[PDB]
Amino acid sequence: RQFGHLTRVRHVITYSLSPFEQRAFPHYFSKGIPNVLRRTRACILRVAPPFVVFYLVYTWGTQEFEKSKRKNPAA
Amino acid sequence: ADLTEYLSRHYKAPRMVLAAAGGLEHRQLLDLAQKHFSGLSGTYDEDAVPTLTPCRFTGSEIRHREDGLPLAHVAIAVEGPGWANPDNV
Repeated sequence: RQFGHLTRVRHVITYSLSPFEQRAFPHYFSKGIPNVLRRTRACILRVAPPFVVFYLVYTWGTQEFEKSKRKNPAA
Repeated sequence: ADLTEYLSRHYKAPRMVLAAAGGLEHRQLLDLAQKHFSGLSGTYDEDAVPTLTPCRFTGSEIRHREDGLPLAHVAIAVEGPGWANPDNV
């Protein structure tokens, strides 16, 4: 793949500014923190119900291990 | 009205130059300018004086992607030195 024959684009103006006259972290603790909280909102409903189900099965597995290796009969 | 404001605020006597080049003497030109340009201006509308501001050169790129054209134009530019400095020359 070379660089220049990818597609045909009209009707587009791209503005952009130099790296120097703009700053490093514009409103970093002002917008990036609601940014990451919104990103976490978009996922955890469909990320966590695997992991907590795994977790309860893990607790139950160790539970069955201990209560079925330690038996306490009647004798 | 805005035209008349612009005409009023920028067609003023001291800033502007009448200059001739050719086969003619300075006395003739001075006398004709005395007989015609006596009476244009010299005072602003309540001292609303236009004044220069030495602005700032940003440095950036604007790229207008428009592929239905035969050739591509690039202009690259940096700071201007000014006038009176010899770095001009």
